Amino acid sequence: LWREKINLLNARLAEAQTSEEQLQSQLDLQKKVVSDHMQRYLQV
Amino acid sequence: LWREKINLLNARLAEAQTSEEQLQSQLDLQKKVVSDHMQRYLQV
Repeated sequence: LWREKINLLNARLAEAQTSEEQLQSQLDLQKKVVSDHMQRYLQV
Repeated sequence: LWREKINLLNARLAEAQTSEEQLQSQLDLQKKVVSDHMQRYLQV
């Protein structure tokens, strides 16, 4: 029963980690967009 | 013994939060460097 629980928790953990990675990529891209708007605010 | 455990884990939890906040402060310091270079670009 502990091994089946381990497998289920592994599945949940993998889902969480994939969400983490995708959110990380999105956060970095939004930082880049922030820099672009930042230079725009500079020019205007 | 569980009360002692609770006290030690309260002590440890504060330390982890402090390390988290220190890394957050480093992130904010990087953004502050960004803001200083910003303020340079405006002048020039």
